[PDB]
Amino acid sequence: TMEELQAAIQAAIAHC
Amino acid sequence: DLEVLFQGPHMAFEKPLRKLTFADLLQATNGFHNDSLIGSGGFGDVYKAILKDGSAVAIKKLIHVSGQGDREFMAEMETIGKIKHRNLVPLLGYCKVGDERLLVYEFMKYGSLEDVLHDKLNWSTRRKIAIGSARGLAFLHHNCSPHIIHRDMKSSNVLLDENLEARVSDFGMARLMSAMDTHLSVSTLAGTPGYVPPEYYQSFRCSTKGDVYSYGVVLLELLTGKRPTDSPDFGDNNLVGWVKQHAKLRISDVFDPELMKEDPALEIELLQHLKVAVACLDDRAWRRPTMVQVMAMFKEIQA
Ligand SMILES: Nc1ncnc2c1ncn2[C@@H]1O[C@H](COP(=O)(O)OP(=O)(O)NP(=O)(O)O)[C@@H](O)[C@H]1O
Repeated sequence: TMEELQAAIQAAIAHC
Repeated sequence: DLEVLFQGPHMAFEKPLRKLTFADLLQATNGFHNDSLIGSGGFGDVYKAILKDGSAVAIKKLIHVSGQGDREFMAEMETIGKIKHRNLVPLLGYCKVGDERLLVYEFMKYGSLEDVLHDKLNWSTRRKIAIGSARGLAFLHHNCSPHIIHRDMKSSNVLLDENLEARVSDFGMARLMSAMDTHLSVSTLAGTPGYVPPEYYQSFRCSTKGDVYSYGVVLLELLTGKRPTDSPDFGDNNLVGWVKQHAKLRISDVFDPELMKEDPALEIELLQHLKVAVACLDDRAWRRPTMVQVMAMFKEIQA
């Protein structure tokens, strides 16, 4: 769960 | 860029703890009057006051339980009472007479983070607060031997002084853990709803990584502007739970509108600070960063 969340946040910076 | 982590006041030259007279504290608070109160119920009452020397202090009057020792008094005296650092509340003195046990802190202008964050903090200001509070906790874990485990890190135990800098406080539950150990065995569940790390609900053991979990929460509060529990948006979840489920959807909604509004170009830095928070909130204690790593994550983000 947590690491999924961590991936999500990394996408978000990339997806800026 | 090489940083020396701890270089705070050398204790040997510090003003020692002043043993105070109960009558003086009694008078300075107007008989511990109610309009002098600034904190109620938790292990004592805290009163704002000005001493004989003009110094503004907060006086915590500890509640004496019949047939009992002064465990919470000693916890502060043996910990915060022995150390000084710019990111820790200054304990200036104490009063110990009969069954009375009082603790006198230097008064921190803006009271607690919680009080402020809900009832003016820009990002740069909040960034400084997370960093300083990380430094304070790091001091406890890494620069003290035996180590200090705070056991109750929360946004109400982060005070803010004149220049809005963070000061970790409330050492009533703090414990000393030999550097040779990895954990300390405690007798009971201690902590504040919203902040308790998962493993504390499985076993009566505290550790520094316990404190690191609780810190992560305080960081959410700064990033989101939410209370750790009981907000309407949460539902069946807490702040931690909410941020978790919410993020697959639209991460940046989790962020405080006020910060987002100030500038749309800090949406990236905000996101990077959330990574730190999430790392601290790992279900596996060993995977959480130490507070020294958290500080390093913070300073990397900037550069
Ligand atoms: N040195 C200080 N300077 C300014 N305000 C202080 C100081 N010490 C305590 N306070 C205030 O008193 C409140 C908390 O007192 P304290 O009992 O030490 O923590 P508390 O854990 O949140 N008690 P509780 O809320 O029942 O758990 C804070 O909200 C502050 O407003």
